[PDB]
Amino acid sequence: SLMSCISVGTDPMPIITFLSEWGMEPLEDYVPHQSPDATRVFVNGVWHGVHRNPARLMETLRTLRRKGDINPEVSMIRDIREKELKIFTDAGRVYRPL
Amino acid sequence: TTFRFCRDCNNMLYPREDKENNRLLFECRTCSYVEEAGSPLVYRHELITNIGETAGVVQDIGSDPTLPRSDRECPKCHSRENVFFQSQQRRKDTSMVLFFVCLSCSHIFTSDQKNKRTQ
Amino acid sequence: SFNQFVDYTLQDIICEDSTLIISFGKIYVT
Amino acid sequence: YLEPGHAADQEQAKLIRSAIEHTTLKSVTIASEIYYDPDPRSTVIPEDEEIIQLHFSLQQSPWLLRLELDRAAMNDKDLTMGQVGERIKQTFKNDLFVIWSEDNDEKLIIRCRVVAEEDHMLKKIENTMLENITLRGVENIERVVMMKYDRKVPSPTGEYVKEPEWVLETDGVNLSEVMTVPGIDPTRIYTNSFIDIMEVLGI
Amino acid sequence: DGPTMREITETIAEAKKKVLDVTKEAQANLLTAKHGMTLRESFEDNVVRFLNEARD
Amino acid sequence: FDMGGYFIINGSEKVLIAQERSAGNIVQVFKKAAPSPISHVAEIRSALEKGSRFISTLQVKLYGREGSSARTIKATLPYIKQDIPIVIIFRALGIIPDGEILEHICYDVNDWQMLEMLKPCVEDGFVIQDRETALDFIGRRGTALGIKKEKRIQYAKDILQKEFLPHITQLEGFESRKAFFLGYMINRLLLCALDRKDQDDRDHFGKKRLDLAGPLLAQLFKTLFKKLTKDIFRYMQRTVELAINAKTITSGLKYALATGNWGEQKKAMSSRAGVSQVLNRYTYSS
Amino acid sequence: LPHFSKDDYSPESKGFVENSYLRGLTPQEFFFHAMGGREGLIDTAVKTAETGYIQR
Amino acid sequence: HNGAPHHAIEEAESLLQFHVATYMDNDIAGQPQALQKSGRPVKSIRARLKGKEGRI
Amino acid sequence: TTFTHCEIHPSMILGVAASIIPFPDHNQSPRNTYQSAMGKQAMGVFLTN
Amino acid sequence: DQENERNISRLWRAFRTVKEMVKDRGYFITQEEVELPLEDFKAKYCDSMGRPQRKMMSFQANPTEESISKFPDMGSLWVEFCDEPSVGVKTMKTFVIHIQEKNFQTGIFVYQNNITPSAMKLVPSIPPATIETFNEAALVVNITHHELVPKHIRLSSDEKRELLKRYRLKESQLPRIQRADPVALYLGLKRGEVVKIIRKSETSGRYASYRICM
DNA sequence: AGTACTTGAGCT
RNA sequence: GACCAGGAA
DNA sequence: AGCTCAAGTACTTTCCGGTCA
Ligand SMILES: [Zn+2]
Ligand SMILES: [Zn+2]
Repeated sequence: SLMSCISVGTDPMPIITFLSEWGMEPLEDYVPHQSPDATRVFVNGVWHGVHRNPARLMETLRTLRRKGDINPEVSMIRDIREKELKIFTDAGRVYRPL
Repeated sequence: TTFRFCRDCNNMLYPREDKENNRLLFECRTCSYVEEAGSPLVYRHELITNIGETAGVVQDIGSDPTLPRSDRECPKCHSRENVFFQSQQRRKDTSMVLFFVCLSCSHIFTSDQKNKRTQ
Repeated sequence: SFNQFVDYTLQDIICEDSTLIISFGKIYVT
Repeated sequence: YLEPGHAADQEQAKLIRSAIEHTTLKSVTIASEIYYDPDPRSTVIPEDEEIIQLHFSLQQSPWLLRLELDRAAMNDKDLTMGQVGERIKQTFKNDLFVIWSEDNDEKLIIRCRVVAEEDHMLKKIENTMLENITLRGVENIERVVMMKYDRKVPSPTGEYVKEPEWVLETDGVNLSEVMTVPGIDPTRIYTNSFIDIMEVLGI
Repeated sequence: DGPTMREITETIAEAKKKVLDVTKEAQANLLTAKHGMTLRESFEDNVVRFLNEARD
Repeated sequence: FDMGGYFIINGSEKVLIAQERSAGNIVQVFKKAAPSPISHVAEIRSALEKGSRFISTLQVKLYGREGSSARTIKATLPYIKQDIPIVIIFRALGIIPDGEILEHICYDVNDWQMLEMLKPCVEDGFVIQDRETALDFIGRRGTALGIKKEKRIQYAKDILQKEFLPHITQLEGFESRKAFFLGYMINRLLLCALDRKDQDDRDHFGKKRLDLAGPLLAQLFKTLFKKLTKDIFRYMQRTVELAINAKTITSGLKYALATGNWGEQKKAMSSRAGVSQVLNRYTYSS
Repeated sequence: LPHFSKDDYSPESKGFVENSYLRGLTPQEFFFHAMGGREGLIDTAVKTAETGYIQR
Repeated sequence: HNGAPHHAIEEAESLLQFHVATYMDNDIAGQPQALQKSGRPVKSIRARLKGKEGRI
Repeated sequence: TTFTHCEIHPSMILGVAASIIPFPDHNQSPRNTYQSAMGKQAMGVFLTN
Repeated sequence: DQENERNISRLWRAFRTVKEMVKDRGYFITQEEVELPLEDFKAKYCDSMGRPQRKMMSFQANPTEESISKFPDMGSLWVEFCDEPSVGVKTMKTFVIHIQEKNFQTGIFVYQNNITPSAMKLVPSIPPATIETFNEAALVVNITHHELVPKHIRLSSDEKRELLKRYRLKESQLPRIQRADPVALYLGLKRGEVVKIIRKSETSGRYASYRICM
C-alpha cells in the first residue's frame, strides 16, 4: 500500500536493559507456582522473564516509543487475556502509520 | 482429580491397593514414600468440558479496547459497566452464550436463559 | 533497507567470522 | 427410499432414520471416572446408593468405572439407559459387572467393575467403550436427514401427479448393509459411490 | 427512483433486524440446533440465508 | 522525477523484488490431520538474527490421536535421529524430579486437565532418572553412535548447547532458560490439544517478514566474503615461506543482480530466482 | 478487521455489502468485496488448469 | 589390460555404468545428476521425449 | 468508546496502480484488479530525460 | 422372543431369493414356491422353540422343459443350507459326495458366517460338477431386482457362435463381465459364457448389449 | 494444485 | 540454439 | 528380522530478457 514501510531492523539490548530495569524478574529466577499470573515477557521470540504490573510497564514502553526514546519502528503488544508481552525489533515487519 | 508428589522425591505418585485394610494408597517409585489417598476419585475423562469457558479473566480485562461494552446491570454490584466475550473454549459444538465481567465488582455473569451459573 | 545494509550490516559481516592465523578491521565504502 | 406402502408415513421415516443412523456410546457420554470403591455392596459415592440398593436385591473388582450420560443427547438420539447398558452388558459379556440409574433418576450413571493390577485394565476398558461401542445405527452412516421429495406418479385415473414421499439422505455409505434393512425400498436405494454400486449391484 | 430506493433500504433494514434477533436468540441459548449442525453452524445458516433473502 | 531505488548492472536497471518468508524464532501450533500418529505439533523455526543463521527447526510432537491412550510427547532434536520424550530432555537439562519438570510446563496446579495429559509423559521418561543418564540416552541416538560411553554423553551436551533452541543463547549456563522455554512450547502445545486456544493461522501477515534489498544483499555478501575468507586460508597455506582475489566479491554480486539467481555463483540451482529483474519503464506509475 | 470490536457476528462485520454499486462501498465493504473477489480470480485460474487436463 | 588394481577396475566399471546410464536417463531417482560443467545437468535422451514440448 | 487509533485515510489501503482507478469503490471487485495491471501496459511520458 | 424373529425374517428373505435365483437359472420352481409366506416358512423349518432348522431347508431342483432345449446338458441342482455358523470340512466333505453320487451338475452351499479355508479346498475337487458358495447374508436382498439392474441372459454355445459371427468378432472384442460380478454369480456364469443385456434406452427405447465372462 | 502410485523407512 | 527468468486474450 | 505403514517421491497454453560452449 502507500503508507506501508518495513522494519529496517534495530537492536534489542537497550530495551532488554530498560525492561529488566523496570520490573522484569529474569527467567533464571522464575518459580511459577509463586507468581502464576506474571505476564511473561518476550523479545524477538526469546523469553526473558516476567512482570507483575504489566499494565504500568506497558505505559512506560508505549511512552518511550511515542517520545522517540524507543524506536518508532519497534513492535510491542500486550495480549492481556493470554498474559503475554511480545516485543519485536527484527527486520522484515511490514507496518503502517495511524 | 487433584494429585500430588512425594516429599523426598517430588516425583509423581502412583496408586496402590492396601488389600488387607481396603484402602487406596499413593506410593512413590523412586523411594519408599507412601500416603493414604485423599479421594476415591482416581481418574476423570470429561468429554463435554466447561473448563476454559472463561479463560484469562485477568484484572486488566477492562483495559482491552478490543472487547465490547454493554450496560446490562450486574447480579452483584448492579453496575451497568461491563466487558463481554463468548466461550473461550475453542471447540466447534460450543454455544454463543455471552460472558460478562463487572468493571467495578469483577464478578462474572452470563446471558444464559437455559442455565444458572456463577462462572 | 540498502542504507542500513551499507552503514551497519556490511561492517558486521566483515568481522563476525573473519580472522585467520590475518584479521579484518574496519571497512571503507567509496 | 421408503417401502412402497409407508411412503408418506413420517413416523416410518423417523423410524428408519433411527434404525440406520450411527450412534456411539461416546456421543452420549459426559465423562468417565475411575473410583476406588473397595466394597461392591456399598458405595463411597453417596448419590449412587439408590442404584445399588435396587440393581442388587429385588468376588468382583474394587476398582469402579463410572459413566455419566448427557440427558439431552440421550433424547436427540432417542435413548434409554436400559438399552445403552444392555449393549455394554453384551459387549463384555461375563467379565464386566454392570448397573445403571433409571431414566427416572436425577443423574445418568453407569457403574462397571471387572471380574495384582486392575486399574490399567479398566482404562483400556474405558476406551473400548468410548471408541468402539455402537448403540443405534449401521456403521459409516453418520448424519441422516429426512426430506419430502416430490414424486411424479400415475394417479388411478391416468394423469401423472405430484405424490411426494419421505426420503433418507445419508452422510456416509454402507450399501450392503442399509440395503437389507427392513422398512426401506431395496429396489430404489441409491448412492453417489458408483464404485459401491458396481460392487453390490453389478457392472 | 426515490421511493423504490427508500423501500429497498427498509427491506435490508428489516432483515438486519431479523438477524439481530436470531443473534440475541442464540446468545441466550434459546436457539435449537438443526439435525447435523453445530449450535453455531445452525445460527449462521439463518444469518446467511436472511441476508440473501434481503439482497434478492 | 526519478525516484531511484534501483541498481545499474551492466547498463540495465535492476530492481530487487521483496521476498516474503515465515518469520523465525516464532512458536506455532498446528493440528496434524487424521492419518497421523501425531495429533498436534509445536514448531519453532529458530535462528541467530545474524551469524551463520542456524536453520534448525525444533519440532515438539504430541503422539497418540484424540481417541487413543498413551498420548505421549516427544521432540525431534537437531542432529538426532529419534524423537525424545520431553522429560528426558528436562533431565538432560538438569531439571530432574517429576513435577519440578511439570512446574516448567504448567503454571497452574489446579489445571488437573493439563496435568493428566502429562502423566504419560512422566511415565515415559520415568526410566531415566538423572541428568547424565539422560545425556547418554540422548547421545546414544546420533548422528550415528560415537560408540564410547563417555563420548556420546559429551556429545549430547554439545547439541543442547548449540543446536537446540539456538536463539535464547548458544553460550552455556542457560539450561534454566532453555528448559523454561521448552515448557512454554509444551504448554502452548497442550493448550491447542485441549481445545482451549486456537491453532496458529499460517497466513497471519504478522508472522511474515519481507526481505528487501538490504537483507537480500547481506545474505549474498555473507556467502561471498566467507568464500574469500577461505581463499586467503589457501594462499597462506601455499606460502610456507597481497594476492587476495578481488574478483570474487565484485563479479559475485554482479552475477546475482545480473541473472536474479540469488546464489554463489554459477552453481545456483536451487538458489531462488527472479529476485532481481529489469525495471519496468513503460509508464511513470508503472 | 481491527476497526471492529470482538465477537461481532453482525452482517456489517462479516461482509454483507449493504450498498449498491451506484452508492459505492464503504472501506470495510470494499475490503471484504476484495477478499471475495480474489477468491474468484484464484479458482478461475484453477478451474482453467483442471478443466484443461480433464479435457486432454 | 594393464596392472589391474582390482578395485580401481571396479571403480571405472561403476563410472562407465554411470555415464551409459545418465546418457539415456539423467533424471534418475538414486541421487546425483550428471551435470555439464556450468551446473546445467546434461540432456538425457529420455528427456528429449517426455512430452508437451519434446519429440512425441 | 474504546478507540486507540484512527485510520489516516482508508484510500491508503490501496497500492500504486490501484490509486489511479477513479471511483474504484463503485466497481465490481475484479474490474479493479484488471486495470491495476493494465495501466502497466499503457503509454505516456515515463521520465522527462 | 426378542430379536430372534428378525434373524428368521432374514433367513426367509434369503431363502426366497435363493428360490428366485434357482428359477431364473432355468429350473423348475413354481411362482407360489417362491412367494412362500413368512407364516408358512416358520412352521415347516422351525423346531420345538421356533428356532430355524437350516438342515431341512436344503432342496434339489430340476431344469424347466424349455431349459433342456437350449442347454440339454444342464443337470440337476442341489442347494444346501448349513445350520452351523462356521462351516468345516466336516460338513463339507459329506455334501460334496452327495453331489458326486446323485450326479448333480451343480451344487450350491449357502453358509451363515464363513466356510473354513480347509473346507474351501474341497470345492473344485469333483469335476465336471461345479460348486458355488454363497454368503447367506448377501442373498437377503435380490440385487437383480434393483432399478438399475437390467435383464442378463445366458447364451447357449450355439447362441454365442452366432453373435460372434454376425458381428465378425474375436472374443477379445466383446465387452466383458467379471466372473465375480454379482449378476454373474446369480446366473452362475462360467468364463467364456456370454450374457445378453437388455436395457431401456432414452434414445432408442430398448437396447441390445453383450458381455462375456472373465 | 490435489491426487496418483510408488517408493521408502521405521517400529513391535 | 540449449537453459533460466519475467509478463499477456 | 520381517513386516507393517506413514511419509517420502514425480506428474499431471496459443502469443510475445538474461548466460551458456
Ligand atoms: Zn519418593
Ligand atoms: Zn457488578
